[PDB]
Amino acid sequence: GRYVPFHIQVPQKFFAIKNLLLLPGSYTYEWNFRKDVNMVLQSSLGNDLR
Amino acid sequence: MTFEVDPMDEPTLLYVLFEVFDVVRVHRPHRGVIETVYLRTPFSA
Amino acid sequence: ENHGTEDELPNYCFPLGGVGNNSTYTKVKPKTGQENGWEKDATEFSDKNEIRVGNNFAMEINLNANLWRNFLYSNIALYLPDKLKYSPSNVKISDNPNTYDYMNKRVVAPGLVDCYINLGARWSLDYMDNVNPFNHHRNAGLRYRSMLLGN
Amino acid sequence: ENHGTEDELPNYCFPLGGVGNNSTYTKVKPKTGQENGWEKDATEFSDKNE
Amino acid sequence: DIRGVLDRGPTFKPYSGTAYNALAPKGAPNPCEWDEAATAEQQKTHVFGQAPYSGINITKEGIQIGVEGQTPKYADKTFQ
Amino acid sequence: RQVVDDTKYKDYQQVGILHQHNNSGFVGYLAPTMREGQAYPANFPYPLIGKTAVDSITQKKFLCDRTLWRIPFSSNFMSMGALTDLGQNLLYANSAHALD
Repeated sequence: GRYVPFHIQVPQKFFAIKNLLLLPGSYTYEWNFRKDVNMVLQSSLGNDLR
Repeated sequence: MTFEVDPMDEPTLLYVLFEVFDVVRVHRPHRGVIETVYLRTPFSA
Repeated sequence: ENHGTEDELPNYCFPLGGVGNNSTYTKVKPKTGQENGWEKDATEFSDKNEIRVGNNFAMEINLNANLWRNFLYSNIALYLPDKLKYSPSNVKISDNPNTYDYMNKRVVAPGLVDCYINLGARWSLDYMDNVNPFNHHRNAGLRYRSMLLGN
Repeated sequence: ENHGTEDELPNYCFPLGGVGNNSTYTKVKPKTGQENGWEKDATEFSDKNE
Repeated sequence: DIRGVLDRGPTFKPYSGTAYNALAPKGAPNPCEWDEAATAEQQKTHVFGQAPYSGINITKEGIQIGVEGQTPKYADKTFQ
Repeated sequence: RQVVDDTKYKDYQQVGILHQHNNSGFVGYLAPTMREGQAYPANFPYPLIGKTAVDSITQKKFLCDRTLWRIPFSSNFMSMGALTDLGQNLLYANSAHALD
C-alpha cells in the first residue's frame, strides 16, 4: 500500500563514533534528519516525488 | 592532471578521490568528559 | 511474492494457412479510353480467384496470466485445508478422509487463490501457515529418494 | 527428469472482440396491462442489435 | 527506532500488468449501447450484447429463474 | 501486507466469493471447469494503490521454519563454555528447586 505506518531501526554509520567504547558519565548525543522525499525515498524511474 | 573523455551531450561531474590518512585520537580524563584530536594528511584542516 | 507479470505486448494465435477464410473474385482489366471503365478478364486467368480483404483471422491470449493462474492452483490452492473444500457434484468419494482417494477427489474453489492475491506484498497464505509445506510435490529431496526407487 | 505437466486448470484463447459470431436481435417492449402481450420497436432503437 | 506514517501517493504501482479483467482482450470493450447516426437529429441506439444465462421463461416481471412451490420466481435485478 | 479498513472506511460492503466476477467469461464458476459467462466490468478487489486508494490497516507476521526456539540457561546468554556458568552456581546446583 501507498499509506504505511512504519517502524524502522537506524544505525550510526560514522566511523569515529561507531567503533568507540564509552566509559562512565553523562553525554549530549544530537543528530539531524532529512524529510525531503527525493532523498529519503527512492523510486524506480527516478521521478520527482515532491 | 589531464583526463581525456568521451563527448557527453549533458553536464557530468569528474569524481576524484584523493586517498589520504584520516585518523582520530580519543581521550576521556574524568567522568563525563571527552576530548578528541583530529589529523588528516595530505589536506590539513 | 506477488509482483505481477510482463503483459506489455498482446499475444496472438492464427490459422494453419496464416490467412484464414477467403471469398472468390473474378479479374477485371481497365478500358483505357475511359477514366473509369472495366472489362472482365477471363483470358489465361481463372474465374475462381481467392482473396481475403483485411487482416488474417485471429484469437488473442495473455500467456503469463494463464501460467500464473495454473501455478497458484497447482502449488497452493489444491493444498488448502479440507474445511475449505467441497465434494464433487453427482460423484462418489471415500467414507474415510485419511485416504488418497478422498484427497484426490475433494474439490477446491479456484477463486480462493486468484492472480491478484496479496498483489505487491511478500506474504504466506494464512490457511497454508497451519499446513506442513514438506507434505508437497515440489519436495526435490523426497522426489529424488522416490526416483532412486523408480517409476 | 520427467515429473509430468502442471495442467489442472484449462487455458483458453478468445476472439479480438471477446465475443465472436453473433446474431441480430430486434428490441421489443411489453404491453403493460396484459400478462404476456408484447409490441415491436424500431423508434429510437436500431432494429439490428448484435 | 524511528516511527511515523508515510504516504507513497497515487503514482506508485508495485506490479506489472493489470489486476482487473486480466484474461480479457486489450481491444474488446465491455458490452455497450451507443446512438449511431441513421437519419432515415434521428440517431438510433445500437446494442452490442451477450446473453449467457438460460432461464425458464421471460415475462414483464423479468426472466424466471426458479419456483416458490406453485408461484414462479424471477431474477432480482439488483445483482442477477 | 496492507488490507482494507472497515473502521474509518465509510463506503465498505463485504462482497462474498459467490458473486466475485474479476475475469468473468474466461473461466469456470468456482470449479476447475471450462469457461462460463460474459465479459463485464470487474468488481473485486478494491484498489490499495492509485488515486482512489481505500483506507487500509497493516498486518505483520513472520515464519521461521526448520528451527527450535532457544533459551540458554546462562548469566549473560553467551557461549563461554559447554559447562554453563549458571549450572555451576552455589544457589542452583547445591540446592533443589521446582519449576512452574
